[PDB]
Amino acid sequence: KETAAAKFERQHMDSSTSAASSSNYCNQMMKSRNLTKDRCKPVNTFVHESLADVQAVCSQKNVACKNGQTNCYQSYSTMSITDCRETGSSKYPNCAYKTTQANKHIIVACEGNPYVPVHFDASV
Ligand SMILES: [Pt+2]
Ligand SMILES: [Pt+2]
Repeated sequence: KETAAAKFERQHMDSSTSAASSSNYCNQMMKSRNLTKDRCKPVNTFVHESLADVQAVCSQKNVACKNGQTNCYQSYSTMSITDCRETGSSKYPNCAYKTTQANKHIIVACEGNPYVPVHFDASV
């Protein structure tokens, strides 16, 4: 069974390259991370920093999470991210995404030991 920390890395970490070039990054990435298997996951963000940099967010700016828990943290620095958002015409099993590159702060929920990200809350 996938741990919460492992799911976070599968959904949100893309440390291999510093950006999204291809307009088909999201279609490709959403597929290879298993986020088009059963349904089209509508919105998902990928972070293009090192896992060490992202795990360090858990010792940065403590903030509330969207759900009201207080184990969220905002990255002090901006980070390279890609936003994947399903198109208006996307219908499973042919999932379609627009790919948008951005440099923004991330907000993640952290938990467990080691104390690492388990949810992507938002980018700011
Ligand atoms: Pt800022
Ligand atoms: Pt959770």
